[PDB]
Parts: sequence; structure tokens; C-alpha cells
Amino acid sequence: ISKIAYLQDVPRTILEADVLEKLLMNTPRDQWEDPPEDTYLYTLKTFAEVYGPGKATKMGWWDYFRLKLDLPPGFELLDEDEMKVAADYDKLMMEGKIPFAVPGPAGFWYTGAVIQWKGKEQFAGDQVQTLTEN
Amino acid sequence: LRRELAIAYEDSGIDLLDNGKFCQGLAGADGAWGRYEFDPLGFSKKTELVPYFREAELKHGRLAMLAWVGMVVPDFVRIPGEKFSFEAVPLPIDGHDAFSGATGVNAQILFWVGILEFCCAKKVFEWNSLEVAGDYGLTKFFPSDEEGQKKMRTAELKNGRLAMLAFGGAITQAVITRHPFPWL
Amino acid sequence: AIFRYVNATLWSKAGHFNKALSKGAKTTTWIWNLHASAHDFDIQQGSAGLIARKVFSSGLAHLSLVFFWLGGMHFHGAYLSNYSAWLKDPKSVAPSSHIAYSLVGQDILNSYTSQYFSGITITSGFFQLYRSEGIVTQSQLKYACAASLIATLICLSGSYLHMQLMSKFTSFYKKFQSLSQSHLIIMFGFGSVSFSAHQIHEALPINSLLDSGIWDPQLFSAILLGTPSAITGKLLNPSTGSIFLSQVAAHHLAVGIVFITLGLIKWCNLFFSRNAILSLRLAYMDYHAQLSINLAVWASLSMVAAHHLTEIPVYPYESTDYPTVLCLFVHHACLSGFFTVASGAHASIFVIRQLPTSEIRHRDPIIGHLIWVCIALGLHSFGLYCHNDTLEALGRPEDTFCDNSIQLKPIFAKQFLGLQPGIEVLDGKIVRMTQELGTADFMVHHIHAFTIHVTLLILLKGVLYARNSRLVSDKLELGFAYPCDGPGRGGTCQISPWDHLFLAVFWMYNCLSVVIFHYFWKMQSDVWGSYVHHSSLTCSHYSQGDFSVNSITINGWLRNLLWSEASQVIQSYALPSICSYGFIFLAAHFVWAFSLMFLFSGRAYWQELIESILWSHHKLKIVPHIQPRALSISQGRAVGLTHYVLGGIGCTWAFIISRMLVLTT
Amino acid sequence: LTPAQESIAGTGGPFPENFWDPAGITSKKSKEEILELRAIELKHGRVAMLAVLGWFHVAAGFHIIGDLATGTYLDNNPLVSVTQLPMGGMWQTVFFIMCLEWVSTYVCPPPKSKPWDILGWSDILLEDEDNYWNQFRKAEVQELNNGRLAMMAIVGLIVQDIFFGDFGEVKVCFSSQTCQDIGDYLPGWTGPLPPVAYDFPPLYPAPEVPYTGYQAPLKLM
Amino acid sequence: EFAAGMAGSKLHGWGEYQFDPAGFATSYPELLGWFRESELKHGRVAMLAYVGLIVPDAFRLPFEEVQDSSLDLLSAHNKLIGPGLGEGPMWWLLLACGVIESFRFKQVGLAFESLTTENAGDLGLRMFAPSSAEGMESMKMKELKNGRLAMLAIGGALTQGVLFNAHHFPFMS
Ligand code: CLA
Ligand code: KC2
Ligand SMILES: CC1=C(C#C/C(C)=C/C=C/C(C)=C/C=C/C=C(C)/C=C/C=C(C)/C=C/[C@@]23O[C@]2(C)C[C@@H](O)CC3(C)C)C(C)(C)C[C@H](O)C1
Ligand SMILES: CC1=C(C#C/C(C)=C/C=C/C(C)=C/C=C/C=C(C)/C=C/C=C(C)/C=C/[C@@]23O[C@]2(C)C[C@@H](O)CC3(C)C)C(C)(C)C[C@H](O)C1
Ligand SMILES: CC1=C(C/C=C(\C)CCC[C@H](C)CCC[C@H](C)CCCC(C)C)C(=O)c2ccccc2C1=O
Repeated sequence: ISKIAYLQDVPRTILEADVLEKLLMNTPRDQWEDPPEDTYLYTLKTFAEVYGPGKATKMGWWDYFRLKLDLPPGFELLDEDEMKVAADYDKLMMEGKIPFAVPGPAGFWYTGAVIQWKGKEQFAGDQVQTLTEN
Repeated sequence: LRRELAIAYEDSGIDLLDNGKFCQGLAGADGAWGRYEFDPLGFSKKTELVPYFREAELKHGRLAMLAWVGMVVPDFVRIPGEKFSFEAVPLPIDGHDAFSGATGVNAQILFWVGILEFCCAKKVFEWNSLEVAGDYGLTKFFPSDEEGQKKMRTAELKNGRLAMLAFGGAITQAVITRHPFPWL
Repeated sequence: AIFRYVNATLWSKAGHFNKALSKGAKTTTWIWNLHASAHDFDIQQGSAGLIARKVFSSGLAHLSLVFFWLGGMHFHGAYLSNYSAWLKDPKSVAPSSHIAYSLVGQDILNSYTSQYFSGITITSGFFQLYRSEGIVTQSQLKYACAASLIATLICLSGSYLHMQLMSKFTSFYKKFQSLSQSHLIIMFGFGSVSFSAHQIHEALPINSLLDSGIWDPQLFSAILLGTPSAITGKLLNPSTGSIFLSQVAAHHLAVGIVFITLGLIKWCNLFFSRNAILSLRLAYMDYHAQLSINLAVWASLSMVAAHHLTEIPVYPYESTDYPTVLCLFVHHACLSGFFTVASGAHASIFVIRQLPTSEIRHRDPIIGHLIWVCIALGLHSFGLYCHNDTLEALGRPEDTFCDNSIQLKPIFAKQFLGLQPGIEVLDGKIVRMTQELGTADFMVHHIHAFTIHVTLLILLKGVLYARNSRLVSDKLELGFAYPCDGPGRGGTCQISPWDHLFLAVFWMYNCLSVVIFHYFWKMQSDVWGSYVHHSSLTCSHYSQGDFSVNSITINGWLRNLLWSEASQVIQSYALPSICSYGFIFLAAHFVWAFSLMFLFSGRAYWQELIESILWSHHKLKIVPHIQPRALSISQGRAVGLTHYVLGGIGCTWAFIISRMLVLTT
Repeated sequence: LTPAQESIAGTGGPFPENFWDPAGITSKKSKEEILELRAIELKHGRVAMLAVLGWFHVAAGFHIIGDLATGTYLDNNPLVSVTQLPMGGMWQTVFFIMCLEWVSTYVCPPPKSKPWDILGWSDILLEDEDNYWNQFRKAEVQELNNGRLAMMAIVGLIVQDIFFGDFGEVKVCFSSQTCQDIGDYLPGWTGPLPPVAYDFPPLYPAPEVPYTGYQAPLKLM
Repeated sequence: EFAAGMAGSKLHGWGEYQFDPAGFATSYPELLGWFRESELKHGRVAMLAYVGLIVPDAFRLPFEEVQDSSLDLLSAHNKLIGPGLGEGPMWWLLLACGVIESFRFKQVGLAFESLTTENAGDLGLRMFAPSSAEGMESMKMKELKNGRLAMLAIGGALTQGVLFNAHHFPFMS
């Protein structure tokens, strides 16, 4: 966003515009101001504060190589659809509904059904709903 | 103009901002009658790697220029040796297999080329820039004018590309025909 | 990048990594904690970048260690081995790249392997591996050793460098898509294609010449030349008793192509069901999650290797090298078990340190049904053996479960190879023979299933009840490795995932011991042996086919397998070949018994005894200022477990190897 | 469509959103009749899916209950195996299915709104959930399409078996059938290489007279 | 929006198929006209390739150099290249095709500078054509569908004919 200094006119070499957009979308909004130390956004902030227009316009070959190694590529970050799917999954689980699955060979299949996992008594572990008994 | 490598290396390294020119204004994009900016796949959009791309292009052009002449000359003349004679090796395309392995004739060439490349890697990586890409200081006969230097660089690039394609054509034709120079 | 911060000053600090060890050496518990937490990089001083640095550099250092071990193996083969005699005549000469000194009469250990060589017979199959690779010269083995040493040096340098090359910004280890794609396409696909190329270009001509009988240097320095149209595996090399190496090379080419194709379709996004795995993708981006998954994968692959290396013969003469095949199977089965329990451990650690998946929220039904299936499996499977024992003792064989009596036919155990009738033989030995399944196989397989399920029960309970349980609700606060929560609530001993592993290791060892005994006895009785003369052969097996008649009873297992086949190891003292194996049998018994000390006793008795002993030292003015302490509870459990498993494994190792060595020579 | 027809709309035709009804059978029906028609369709589809599974299973061999009951290997043709089976087993099967039907229709009858809901999913299921992980319509349409295909397949198999004695023999090739040769495994194969009638000629000519250090290209032969 | 409004996505079986998994259209907008020209060229070459794979069995050209009855899809090109350079009927065909191609340079400039998305592949032939714009668009979609099918069909026919020696219409062993 415009209010963020280091996110303004980030040079394409340091990070591509599309990859930057994807990284910002993936990262929580509240972390844009001052991201945690171990994040791609933190690396981008630290290196954009030092490199770019009005600052060091050149870098050693090895320094640039390491920067491109430790910055994220586009395909590493989650997509819009993937983030939506994960958010829906978490929302379902927190609401007390379970996207039904049955264990299979060394895994479990999703049957495409949403069941009401929590029973009438929410805190009662005896009342969790299942097709076998409920 | 071209400055001495010592001065040119003052501003060297992976640039981050981009001169807004096609391929950062490097020579070799010039049509016969006008301007020919050939980059359909947009490789030059990686401005940081553009110097590396030009270094690689010039290396390939020079190597293929040598290789084409080395495919042409052997059939007309050979080293005065028994293992280089036309009877031992009929055509240049046979040289790789004839001299590979325990004979060491090609192993020595590979060894010396590897030593040279190990010594030049420092320039290739560290001291590479838009102005010193492909410049090893061997500027004898280089014109002392901006236009002359640009034209000489363009001629080198054009001949290098022509030989780059011509070596592929010649090697493929020679393998297909098992024939002397004309088909290579 | 800054290497001025690597100094030997910290070498003498001995505990710098752990902040809890700052008050250096007030007791011996400090020493023990130093050792225990040496490699627990997560809880050590620093940051996540440092954790990644240590993990990667340690992986590279271990890579260098393995390369050093392989180079040592190659050097021993080259200079301290009878590989020349074995290559010219594998059958007569047993593999031996191992020589012992003559210090205290220790030269007795070396046994006759060839006319000019005396040493210890190796059982790793390295000679067969060299023969398959086409290594037929001391120069070739020497250059392999040199390559291994160079790789060791390179890996050591890489570890040392990466300890500083990777900075806090380093993130290449979090690029899971890039990592997986690179490993799948290059490490596996290109690797398999390149090894197929190596086989085709080097091993195939050399192996064909060796099969023919040609040993000419010019020849040693036309694919599918000898292989007929017969399906691979349906026809073994008559002169070698193994799958054709050209078929193996074609296999590797096909596998590499398949791996490259899988990688390319993943690259193109052809795979579509990403959502079904997205939950795992988000949850398991953790060091311990990946470690657990990889450990389980490699455990399963090790078990499959153990089975296939024997059932499907691919190395020259390994089929007839009975000690080699047996040792390979047993070793890889043991590694499978160990890495599976490791996967359980690190699953528990991941659950403790990170948020678990949602299958933990109905953990009670899961573990309850697993408990029931374990109980039912154990009851039925082992009670069939107990029923057989009781009825046979009473004198009613007609009432027992056996082929002659009531029989439990394994109807589902059906063939898939479709082999031709008969067996495959090579110079007085049975390289390949079909295993005929009956009541004994049914019973033993269900015993296997029971033990596997109980081990899985222990591991899964530890994983699922790691964060909390009805007993204790703050197990997450307690952590991963704690002894208990107290004598309260009846007693909370061994409620931690660490203790759950401590028990799952016992159960894995029990399972693997039963598996080893089953494989050993079945192979000796029904597969291995010699033959006595369209021709029909009467096959004389080493155990005389007693598995199907005696294995139906626990007494039969005790008598015909342990007592009867311990004659070699028990009577090995005078024999030069296996006296070491007899001594190791005895010493492993001792160590196993010694483990019971720690497994049964408790901390307080030893602490009080130590204080009473220290009274005398103080009286005589011998005051150790690193105050002696009894081993912690978890350490006592760990020591007991280690000694128990080591002693049992040593007894089994010596017993089986002595039997095989004596029988084959 | 109609208000009654909408009770099942979205679960038919090639695409789920179509309503295939060339005969117009459901045009005049009421909602209860449409639900009963769907219940009949689903029961027939499920029975047909199980029937095809069992038919192929028995046509591959793998007919152990019959083998053990008769003390002999029953004919692979399922229609012949029916006659080869003992009346004991036949009446046991009929009685078991009768008991299943009685329990499902009298003891645990499905709701009138969802007559096809045998297992009572519509007591803990939330079909009208706006989450992405709610592909119950996809599951239902998959069920219906597979069941329809299985109905057609089983009718075709039975008709072809009755007419030309062809039961759609399966060539599983692992346990009941012992395939000795690569040709048996893959039709038309006779060797390691695929059976292509094209002799791959050399892309480049070779030297008639060789030279020292040639290393002529290898032949896969 | 999609591509450059070019025909080739509408009038499908279900109406609006937008086939572009690998985002070439978005990645190289400047090459969309070139892509359309290349697609139309490949389709119109594959149609004639199939028809000329079939017809030769029935008929042969008047000149006395293609009358051999063994000129199947496999040996035809190599046999007809003939000796030297610029001497065979294959060379006559190459020269004719080049003469035809050179008119496209007149139409869209020397360097295809004028090649746009709304004139890519259009050579100005308007004989036996729909009068209405909608009809013209429908015929362009027919043409694109037929060309894509002919490309796939000629690829399959050639591959099968060489692999299994069936060089004639069935193209099946
Ligand atoms: C038990 C059989 C059965 C039943 C009860 C139904 C019922 C239904 N189907 Mg139908 N359907 C069936 C089988 C059946 N289907 C099969 C096998 C197929 C595959 C071709 C389909 C394919 C299909 C589609 C694609 C769609 C439906 C739909 C419907 C619904 C509305 C149309 C209608 O009136 O159908 C009533 C059907 C009948 C009364 C069946 C009459 C059969 C006649 C008499 C011919 C039978 C001959 C047959 C070939 C066997 C000959 C064997 C002999 C030679 C030995 C309705 C609930 C629609 C829907 O659900 O929309 C939401 C819809 O779109 N069905
Ligand atoms: C991921 C989904 C997907 C897959 C995996 C897939 C695979 C195959 C295969 C290989 C297995 C073949 C051989 C094939 C062939 C055709 N597909 Mg198809 N296809 C998919 C999706 C769509 C969509 C959305 C449409 C479509 C179409 C056509 C047309 C007709 C075009 C026409 O005449 O307009 C033909 C010939 C369009 C249409 O209208 O079909 C009537 C259309 O809109 N496809 N398709
Ligand atoms: C002999 C031998 C060996 C070998 C070998 C070697 C060295 C082989 C080398 C092969 C080599 C070097 C092969 C080049 C190919 C170039 C191609 C295909 C160019 C195409 C170009 C195309 C299709 C188009 C180009 C243009 O469209 C562009 C892009 C823009 C336009 O404005 C202009 C044109 C239209 C022109 C061994 C292995 C060493 C030993 C062994 O014993 C046998
Ligand atoms: C599954 C799927 C799809 C797909 C797909 C896939 C996998 C498509 C693959 C297509 C593929 C693989 C197409 C090959 C063509 C090969 C050709 C044209 C070869 C010509 C060869 C020629 C012209 C050779 C000629 C000669 O050699 C001859 C014969 C004799 C010699 O003397 C002379 C010469 C050299 C001149 C859709 C449909 C795209 C979308 C859908 O959604 C999903
Ligand atoms: C014996 C015992 C002790 C006492 C054991 C101690 C203190 C171990 C002694 C450590 C010594 C000093 C380490 C040095 C190694 C051995 C002396 C090496 C001997 C090697 C021989 C070959 C000579 C415990 O503290 C304990 C705690 C909890 C559960 C069980 C037990 C337990 O069983």
C-alpha cells in the first residue's frame, strides 16, 4: 500500500511486481508495517531499505545471487484459490462442522460432505455426531 | 568510448535500476537499414542478467567462429603427424572419437581450456557489466572512435552469430553426408 | 559469509549451545544433559536461521561421514580382501575383506577363505555389488575409494562453509516446491537415467564377459545380447542365478523416465487434487514433521528392500551367498523398525511444538479401536499357538491347528509372478524356490500383524495424547521429554511421548525379532539347501523342512529354532571361524541382562547409595566438586532401552551368522 | 421445469444442470412421485454397481465361496456359476438380501423427503452449507452417473452372455490366470521392444572402412 | 479481453471455451497476431496434408516423375528431392509455396509490422463467403476448428503410418 515506504517502487530486480503482490496477499496485513524476522517480507524490507532508487544501485554478483536465492519465487507462495480453500477449511473446523473424510490406505478420502461434528451439548465429548451412532 | 578495464571496473556489479534502452543499449541490435531489436521471448527484460547474456553470446560466437574454421581446414590440410593423417582420420567429424580417451590429444585441449576458463571466471562473474561484457583487454586494432568501436562490435556480433548458426549447419550436414568441406 | 566469527574459543566452553547449562558442572547431571541436548538445535541459543544453518550443515557433515565409511569399505575391498579369488570362483571362496591381528591369539579369528588369504567372512554383499557395478580390478576399487574420500572432503567443506554462507535471510530450505521438483527430476529421474547409462556402458559388457568366462584386459577395457523374450524375473541368469543386468539397466532407464514425467506433469500442474493435501501442506511445513515423514518413508523402503533383495535376485551370486542375503534382509528390517519408531517420535515432537491436525480431535475412538484390534489380534494369533501347545502336550494332535489337523489356509495369499513349475539351482544350491504357504504361515503372518499393530498403537497414542489427556491437561506445558507429572492422580509415570517411544522401541524390537526368526527358519526349512538328482531333484534343506511341522507350537520354536540351531554358536569356541561369534553371543546375553538393572530399578536407590559411598570419599578428603548424581529417570530408561536392544540384537546377530557360516562352510 | 421436477433438478443429464427426459415421464408427476422415481433409480444404480463389481470378480475366477461349497472349480461365466452354486447358498443369499430390505424399509425406513437416504445422512449432514468443502452435489451426481453406467453395463453383460455366451471375460493376469509370456500380458507383444513395424534406420551413414578410435554406435538389437 | 477478441474461443460446443493453460496469450500480447497467423497456417497446411495423403492413391500429377506406385507418405519426400539442389518436384512445390508466401509480406509489410490480431491470417480471399459479420465470424470458427482437427489428425496419421506400415487411408497397421 502507498503508506508503506519500502513497498513503494520496489525495483523489479530485487523482486518482481507479481511476486511482490502475491507475497503481500499471502502475508497478513498487520505484518506489513514491521514483519517478523524470519519472513520473506522481512527480507524484502531489509534489502529494499538499502537498495533501489536513491540508494545503492549496484550489488556484488554473489550478494545478488544470495538475495535471489533467499527471496521467494512466485510458485512458492499460495494462490488465491488455495488461500480461500484453507480459510474455508479452518472456518468450518472452528464453527464445529467437519468436512467428512474416511481413512483409506495410508491416508483419508474426502467424501464431499459437511457434517455437524458438535452435538447438542457443545462441551460434551459423548455427543459428538457420527453417522455410525447418530 | 571504451575506457581501460581498470577505470571501467569502478562501476561494476549487478545493477538494479534499468537504463531504459533495448537490452540496456548494448551493441548488436541494428538492422541493415534501420533498427532491429530482436527479443521475441523477452529475455533481455532480465536487465541484471543482460551483461551475462552478452558475455555468453560473445563466447559462443567466438567459439563457433573457431569451430567452423576448424571443421573446414582439416580436410584441406592436417598437422604433420601419423595420427592426424587423412588415413588415420578421414574427416574432422571423426576427430572427437579418434582423439577421445587414453590418447590424451583432446584431453590436453580440454585441460588447457578448463584452466583458461577457471582463470577468466572472476571477470565473468565479479567484474561483468554492460561496458566490459566480453572485454578482456585484447583491443589491438580496435578503432579509436565511438562509431568505429560500435561498428567493430556489431561486426563481431554479426559474424559470431552467423558462425554460430553455420557451425550447427555444417556439423549436421557433415554427419548426414560423411563428405568433405562443401557439406560443412 | 563472515568467517571471522568461527573460533576455537567456544570449543572449551562445553555447553555454550544450551542456556540451561550456563551454571557449568555443578553435578554429573550437567554432563548428561550436555550430551542429551547437544544436537537438539531447536532449544539451543540463537534464532530460526541458526537452526536451519545447523540442520543443513549437520546433514552435510553426516553425508561426509557416510562417504568416509564407503571409501573405507572400498579401500578394504581393494587392499585387504580376497576379491580377486572371489571373482574368479565365487562359490569356492567366501567373501572376506576383513582381517584381524594376532595380538593375544586373536589370529584364531581369521578363517580359511582361500589358499593365500585368511580372514573374517563379510556378509554385506559388497563383493556382489562390485561385480554388478563391473569393478574387476584393484585399480578400479582404488579409484572408487579415492572418489569416496574426495566426496568426504567436499561434503566436510560444504558443511563448514554453509555454517556461515547461510544468513538469517536464508530461505532456500523453505522452498518446498523447488526442493521437491529438483529432487524428483534431477536427483531421482536424471540419477536413474545416468545409472542406467553407466550400467549399459560399463557393467553390461564386463558382466557378460564374466558370465562367459572371459578375463581378458583388452575386453575389460550390443545391449540385450543374451536376454531372451522371457519376462524379466521369470528367467534368471543360468550361470549367475540373478536377473539380467540388461533388464536392470532397462528398469533404471524406465524409472528415470517415469520420474522425469511425474516431475514435468507436476511442473505443468496436471495434478489437480491439490486441495485434498493443502491442509497437510500448511500444517507439516516443520522440521520435525518432515523428519517424521521422511523417516517413515525410508523405514518402509528399507523393509521393501529387505524383502526384495532376497525374494527378487539382482546381484550376481548373492542368491547362493546365503549369509549375505540373510544379513541384508535382517539389517534392513531392523533399520525399517528403528526408522518407524523414529517417525513416531518426531511426529510427537511436531505435535508438541506445532498445532496438530484435526484427526487429533476424535483421538479417543481411533486409539480405542486400535486397542481393540490389538487385543483381538494378539488373543487369536498367539492363542492359536498356545492352543497347539496345550493340545499337543495333552496328546491330541487332531485338535491342533496344523496342515494335518484343523488347518487355517491362507486363501488370499495368491501368486502374481506366474512362474513356471520347478525351482532354479546354481552349482549345488537353490537360488530360487517358491515359498508354499500353509497354517504355519497363516499363524506367523497374523503374529506379525499383531506386533505391528501394537507398536503402532503405542506410537499413535504417544502422538495423539501428547498435548493433553484426561489424566493431565497441561502435558503441552510439561513438554516432550519429562519423566512424569507426579505420584498423584494414582501415578503419572511415563505419560510423555518420549516414554511412549521408549515402549514402542521395545515393541518394535519384539516385532523385528519375530520377523527375523520367521524369515530365518522358513528360508532354512523350505527354500535354502542343496539338491540331489526332464529331471526331478530331491531338495535337502538346511533345517530339513521342519518349519511347517514344528513352527505350529511355541515349544517347536524354542526347540527346533533356538536350541537346535544354536549348536553352531554355542559350540563355536574351538572353531577358528566363529569363536568371536560365540563370545559375542555370550557378551550380548550379559549386556541384555545388565540392561534389566536400569529397566527395573529407580533413581532414588542409586542416589542414596551414591551419597553413602560419597561419605567415605569426604571422610578421606576426596571431595569431587562435580557432585556425583544418579542418572535422571529418563536417562535411566534410555540406558536400559539401549542396552536391552543392543544385547538382544547381538545375540540374534551372532546366532544367525554363526549358523549360516558353519552351514555354508 | 416444474415445482415437482425441481425436487431433483441438478442431479441428471450429461451435465448436472440438465434434465434429460425425452419421454416426458416426470412432466405430470408430483413431488412425491419424483422422489420415488429417484429412489428407484438410486437403488437400481447401487445394485447395478455392486452387480458389475461381483460379475467381474467372479468372471476373473475368484469365486471362493462357490468353490469351497461345491468342492469344485465353478465356471467363470457368472450365469453358469449361478446354476453351479448350491441351492443352500442361493437361498442364503436371497434370505440375507430380504432381511436387509426388511430392516431398511420397516425398522429404519428412510425419510419421506429423501427416500434414497438409506444410511440416514440427513440427520447430521448439512447439504446447504456455503463452504467450499461442501461438494455433496458432486458426490450425488457422481453416484447417479456411475450407477446409470453400471445399470447399462450389467444389462449389456447379461444380454451378451445369454445371447453369445460372452460374459466380458476379464484378463486380470495375476492370480487366477497364469500369464507366462509378454505377449500374454500385453497383446501383440513378442519381445522387450514394442511391436512397431518400423525399422528405425540410422539418421546418418556410417563409415564403410573404420579408423582407429572409432567406437561405433551401440545397437539395442 | 481473452487473446485479442480473436475468433477461436466462441461458438464452441458449450459456447465460450477459452483454452490457454500455459498463459502464452497473456505472457506475449505482442505476439498474438503472429500466433494467430501461425495457427491458421498450420491448420491450412494440415488440411491439405491430409487431403494429399489420401488423393495420391487415386490420382497422380500429370508430370512423368511422380507416377511411381511406391510413393507412399514415407518414401515420397526423400525420393522426390532428387539429385543435387533445385531439381525436383519437391523443389517446384517449395518455390511455389514461397511465391505464395511472399504476398503476405506485401499485405502486412516487410517485417510483419502491420500484422495485427484483427487481420492475422487474413489473405483477402472473400469468394463464397458469408455476407454478414456474424456469418463471417462463424465461418472463421469453423475454419479454426477444422484446422485444429486437421493438425491433430495429420500428426496422428503420419506417426501411425510410419510406426506401423499403413501409409494409406486407414492408417492402422
Ligand atoms: C431403474 C431405472 C431408472 C429409473 C427409475 C430412473 C429415473 C429417473 N431418471 Mg433415469 N436413467 C437410468 C435408469 C433409470 N432412471 C439409466 C440406466 C440411465 C442411463 C441411460 C439414466 C439416465 C438418466 C439421465 C441422464 C437423467 C435421468 C433422469 C431421471 C429422472 C427423470 C427422468 C425419468 O422420468 O426417468 C424415468 C425412467 C424410467 C421410468 C425408466 C424407463 C426405462 C424404459 C422402459 C426402457 C428400459 C429398457 C432397457 C434398455 C433394458 C432392456 C433390457 C432387455 C433387452 C433385456 C428419474 C428420477 C433425469 C434426472 O435425474 O434429472 C434431474 C436425467 O437427467 N436418468
Ligand atoms: C479439464 C477439463 C477437460 C479435459 C481433461 C478435456 C479433455 C479432452 C480430451 C482428452 C481426454 C479430448 C480429446 C477433448 C476433446 C474436446 N474437448 Mg475437452 N477437455 C476438458 C474441458 C473442455 C471444455 C470446457 C470444452 C472442451 C471441448 C472439447 C471439444 C469440442 C470443441 C468444440 O467442438 O467446440 C473436443 C473435441 C469444448 C466443447 O465445446 O466440447 C464439446 C469445450 O467447451 N473440453 N477434451
Ligand atoms: C559430431 C559429434 C559431436 C557433436 C557435436 C556438436 C558440437 C554439435 C553442435 C550442434 C549445433 C551447434 C547445432 C545448432 C543448431 C541450430 C539450430 C537448430 C538453429 C535453428 C534456428 C531457427 C529454427 C531459426 C532462427 C531464426 O528465427 C530466428 C530465431 C530469428 C529470425 O530473425 C532468423 C531465423 C529465421 C534464422 C560430438 C557429440 C562432440 C561427438 C560425436 O562423436 C558426434
Ligand atoms: C489431452 C488434451 C489435449 C492434448 C493433447 C496432446 C497430448 C497432443 C499431442 C499431439 C502430438 C504429439 C502431435 C504430433 C504431431 C506430429 C506431426 C504433425 C508430425 C509430422 C511429421 C512429418 C510431416 C514428417 C514427415 C517426413 O518424415 C516423413 C513422414 C517421411 C520422410 O521421408 C520425410 C519427412 C521428414 C518430411 C488437447 C486436445 C490439446 C486439449 C484437451 O483439453 C486435453
Ligand atoms: C545402575 C543405575 C544407576 C546408577 C548408575 C550410574 C551412576 C552410572 C555410572 C556412570 C559411569 C561413571 C559412566 C562411565 C562408564 C562405565 C564405568 C564404563 C564401564 C566399561 C567397562 C567395559 C569397564 C542410576 O542412577 C539409575 C537411575 C535411574 C534408573 C536406573 C538407574 C540404574 O540402574
